[PDB]
Amino acid sequence: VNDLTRRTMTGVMTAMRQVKTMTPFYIQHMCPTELSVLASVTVTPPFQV
Amino acid sequence: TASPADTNVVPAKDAPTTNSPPSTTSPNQAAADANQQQAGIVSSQSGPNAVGDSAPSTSVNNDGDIITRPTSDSIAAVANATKPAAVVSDPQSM
Repeated sequence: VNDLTRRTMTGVMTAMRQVKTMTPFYIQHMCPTELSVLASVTVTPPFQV
Repeated sequence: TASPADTNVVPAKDAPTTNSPPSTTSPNQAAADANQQQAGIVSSQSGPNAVGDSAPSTSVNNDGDIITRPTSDSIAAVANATKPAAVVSDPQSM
């Protein structure tokens, strides 16, 4: 990894870190609501440990 | 929208042993492999998880024996092997 590659990798990684995404918000605040609702309509109830 | 096929999913009849191939060598391992391959998993992606597992098979009796035909037939076979003639013909019979 010469210097040019080193910066390139760094730029790519920080690009991945910086891009906005709603996925974490959906998981923490929205997904549990959907799971709770769906858990009551299937014939087979959820089996968990 | 409200597709029943996605809501009424339950195990099919004869589920625990349906995929078992007919063999006598290692029925439980063979059945386990058949289930794994049937489910769409490929060995190269399951990795070490595929080596030791075993699953129930039709070739295995409830008592834990290797069977090649339904157990009733086995009962029938031994029963038929012993059927003395009901009426015999001998000179001294009164």
